[PDB]
This record gives sequence, C-alpha cells and structure tokens, in this order.
Amino acid sequence: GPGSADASDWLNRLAEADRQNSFQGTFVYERNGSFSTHEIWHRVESDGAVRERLLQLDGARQEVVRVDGRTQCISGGLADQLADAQLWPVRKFDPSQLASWYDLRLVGESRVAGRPAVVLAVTPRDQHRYGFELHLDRDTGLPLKSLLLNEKGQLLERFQFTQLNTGAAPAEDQLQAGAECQVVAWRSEWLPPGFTLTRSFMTPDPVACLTYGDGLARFSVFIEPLMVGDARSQLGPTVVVSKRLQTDDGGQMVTVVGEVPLGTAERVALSIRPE
Repeated sequence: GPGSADASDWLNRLAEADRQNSFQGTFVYERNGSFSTHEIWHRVESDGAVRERLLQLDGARQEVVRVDGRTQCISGGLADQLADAQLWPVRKFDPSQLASWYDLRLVGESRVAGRPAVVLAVTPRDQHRYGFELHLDRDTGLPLKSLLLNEKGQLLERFQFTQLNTGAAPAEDQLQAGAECQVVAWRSEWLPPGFTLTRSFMTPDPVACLTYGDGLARFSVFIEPLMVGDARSQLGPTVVVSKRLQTDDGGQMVTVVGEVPLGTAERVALSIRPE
C-alpha cells in the first residue's frame, strides 16, 4: 500500500478526482510505440452522471462518448474500439483494492501541461502486473501523466496531458459527437490476484468484451466468434496477445489489450470459457 501518509492522502485525492471534477483537456497516448493525440471533455451533470467525450485529433476522425463508463456511441472498426477500451486517461481508482497489490511511494513534485503536480512511484507486489509512475494534478488530483513501466524500468505506455482546463465545465455542445460516431456471456476462469471484472459489453461482426481491473491497472479481453477459415488476427501495436481458441461454443478470436504482462495475458486468454 501507500508508504507514507503523504502517499495515502494523494492516493485518496486521485480516487475522488473522476467524479468530482469537470474539465476539458488534450493528451497524448503512446502504447508500445504507437502514438495518438486526443481531446477530452468531461463533465459531471446534474444527476451526478459522469459524462465524457473523446476525440482523436490526428489520424482517422474517431470519437467516443461514455456515460458512467458505458459507451453511448463509438467510431470506426474493431481495432479502433480495441484502442478505445484502453483510452482511459481519467479512470476510477479503488485505493483499498489496489493497496494489496502495490506499494506507493511519494517521489516529489513535477510539472505536467504547465501545472504543478505530485509524483507517486507505484510498485507491484508481485509479477502478475506492471508498475506505474503517476503525476497527480496538485489542484484537482486528476492524473496528468501516467507511465506504465516493466520490471526492467522500460516505458510501455504513456498517458500525458498537454493542456488541461479545470476552471469551468464544458458546454453541452462540447460533450456531443458527430454523425460518424455510431450508436451503442463469457468468463475468465483464471485472473491474476486482485483483478475483478470492471465491465462487459458487446461492429462488422458481434464481439464480446471483458474489462478487468485491480483498482489501478486495467486490461480488456475481446472475444470474436469464428468467417471460420478467414480469421482476423488483431495485428495492432497495442495488442498483447491475439489467439484463435476453440471453445465449447465454437471458434473464437481472442484478443487481450491493456496494462498486463504478456505471460499474464496469455494465461487469461487460455482460461476464457463460455457460460
């Protein structure tokens, strides 16, 4: 868990940050050498719903609108939506859940997006998960920068804001996507310790998704049925494993993405069972 009272307070401020701040900002995402830039609008509405829109600023015009974690509309093909399931610049953390699996040390202060921030070094307590370096907004607790690091200290993933405006909630129109944003049963029998199912949900073909988290890390497993002789291997750079598996409910294309070591991802995928 946290290694000082300071780390504890800041961990706490982090967990509150998602449901208590409205903001607009732009950030960079990098995962295993990929590079993309995104604008985000995030607003706590009247009924406390957390409403969110992401717009990819480069590459293909791609958008996602979420309400309390549930996606209202999304853009593009399958691989795009894989990339989206990982686009969680500001997520809900669960300090009590995560404290069993990580040690958290206050390193000092920093600057991100021109704002004062606080730095936590987050170290795993086993080899089933990666470490993080987290930079928390001094003012709001929001995660300005997140570095995913392996045991050898190599950078595997970067979330990093380039600008953040927490001074006034976005207007209604800023929370709405465009016409290209399209409207709108399995289990893992092995999970790494501490991981629980965060979320499950279901374009060219029907695909099931399971997102898992340990209070800190997030990874997702996509299960795509089957054409049977013409399988689609996900070949994106953020893909951790993509396997064709034979289950008791037929052939599945199983793809794991997110913040999860390869060996761990492989064990999860191989444990996927129908219900």
